[PDB]
Amino acid sequence: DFKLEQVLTSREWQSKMVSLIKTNSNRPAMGPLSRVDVTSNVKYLPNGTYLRVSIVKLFSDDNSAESVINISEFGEWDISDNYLLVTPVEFKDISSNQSKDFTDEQLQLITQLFKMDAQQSRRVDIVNERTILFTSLSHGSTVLFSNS
Amino acid sequence: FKPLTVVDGVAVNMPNNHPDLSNWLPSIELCVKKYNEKHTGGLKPIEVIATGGQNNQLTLNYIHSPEVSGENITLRIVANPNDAIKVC
Repeated sequence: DFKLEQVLTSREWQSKMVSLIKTNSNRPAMGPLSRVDVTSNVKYLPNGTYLRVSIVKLFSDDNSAESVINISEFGEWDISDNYLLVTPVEFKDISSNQSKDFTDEQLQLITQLFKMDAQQSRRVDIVNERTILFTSLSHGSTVLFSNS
Repeated sequence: FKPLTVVDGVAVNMPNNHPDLSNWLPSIELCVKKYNEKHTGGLKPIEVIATGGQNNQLTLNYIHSPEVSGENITLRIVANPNDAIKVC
C-alpha cells in the first residue's frame, strides 16, 4: 500500500503556479494585486516529516515583482489511501518590498492565505513517472514535477 | 481522469466525479490556445487537467511529455466566469 509513499519519498518535488486575479476589484485588503507567481520546492522524508520552501512574487502593474515573500515550512506528513495528510509545525516568512503599492498588512494577509492553503490535506494523483497532481477538498490543485 | 474537451489537439481532462465545469469552457479554450502560442512541438502539452469552479476560481495544470516535464505548470484564474475570459 506504500506505493504512494515510495513515489513521494523517492524524489524531491518542484512546482510553479501563476495566479491571475481580475477579481482584484473585490478585495482592497489584498491591494492592487494583478498576478502572483509561486515557485516551490519540497522533500517528503521517510521519517514522516517534510520540508518546503516557497518564493512568492506579487505583481501590481510592473512586470516587476513589487514584493517577494520567502516562506519556509516544516511539518509531519502521512498517507491514507490516495490522500496526503500534512501537518505544519513551523512557518517562517521573510519579506522584501521595493514598492509603495503593497502595505505590510496586505503582505501579511497574503502570507496568511498561502499558510491556509499549505495546511490542507490533498488527493495525490500520479500523472507520469516524473509528475504528480495534488488536489484539495476545495477542488484547487497543483502539479508537481521532479528532475532526477 | 475523464475528458472535458479538446483544444488544438490537446486533451483537456478533469477528475472523475468532478463538478460541472462546462460554465468555464470559453475561458479554458482561450487559455489553452494562448499558452500553445509560446509552446510548440516538444513544448506543446500532452494534456491539460482542469480543477476548481467552486468559489469563483479555476485551475488549469499543463502537462508536457515526461522527457520535458520540468516545463509543467499550474495556471490559476481568480475571476468570475464573465471576467475570466478577459484575464487570458
